[PDB]
Amino acid sequence: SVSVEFEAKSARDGAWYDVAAFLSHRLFESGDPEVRVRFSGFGAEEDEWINVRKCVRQRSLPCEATECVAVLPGDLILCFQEGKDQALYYDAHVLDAQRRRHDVGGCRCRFLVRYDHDSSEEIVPLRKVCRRPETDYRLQILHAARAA
Amino acid sequence: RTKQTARKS
Ligand SMILES: [Zn+2]
Repeated sequence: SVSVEFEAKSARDGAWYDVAAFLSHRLFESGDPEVRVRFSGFGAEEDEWINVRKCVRQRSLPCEATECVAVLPGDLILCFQEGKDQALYYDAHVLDAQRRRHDVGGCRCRFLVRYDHDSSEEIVPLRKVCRRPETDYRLQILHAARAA
Repeated sequence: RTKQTARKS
């Protein structure tokens, strides 16, 4: 079996959060079903009705040190925007990558990213980057290139 | 694996 986990976008801030549970559903004649979500590590008061098609998706993957090669210019990623009054995961696109040899601490690469919601730009390390799960494909391809 | 802890507002 392979586990499938989800993240949901909050209407409060436009950031994405891990989903702990789906509590209820509601339907409209106009379409676009909504689901009531309990967010991981937040509890009942933060519960939200979420557009299933638009704002629920398979969870983004925090990157392993070796997986920086699957983070490419042009990609949408889920990026940790760490400020002083808030620190939240936002969609961003990778503009450029500065790839450097790894050391004892792992990946030393740096990524220039542009957040989708405000067009602001930031240089971030791999530890702030979450991969969309389909990029597993890339890694799989790479894995097939190894020696038997 | 594990995400960083979000802090709202
Ligand atoms: Zn790297």
